[PDB]
Amino acid sequence: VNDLTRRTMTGVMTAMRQVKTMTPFYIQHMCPTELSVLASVTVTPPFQV
Amino acid sequence: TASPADTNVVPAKDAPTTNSPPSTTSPNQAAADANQQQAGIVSSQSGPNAVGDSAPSTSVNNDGDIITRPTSDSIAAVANATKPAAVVSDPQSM
Repeated sequence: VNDLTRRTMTGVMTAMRQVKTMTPFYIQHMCPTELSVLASVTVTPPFQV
Repeated sequence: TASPADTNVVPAKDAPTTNSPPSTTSPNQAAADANQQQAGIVSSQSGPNAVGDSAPSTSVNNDGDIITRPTSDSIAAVANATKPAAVVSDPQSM
């Protein structure tokens, strides 16, 4: 990894870190609501440990 | 929208042993492999998880024996092997 590659990798990684995404918000605040609702309509109830 | 096929999913009849191939060598391992391959998993992606597992098979009796035909037939076979003639013909019979 010469210097040019080193910066390139760094730029790519920080690009991945910086891009906005709603996925974490959906998981923490929205997904549990959907799971709770769906858990009551299937014939087979959820089996968990 | 409200597709029943996605809501009424339950195990099919004869589920625990349906995929078992007919063999006598290692029925439980063979059945386990058949289930794994049937489910769409490929060995190269399951990795070490595929080596030791075993699953129930039709070739295995409830008592834990290797069977090649339904157990009733086995009962029938031994029963038929012993059927003395009901009426015999001998000179001294009164």
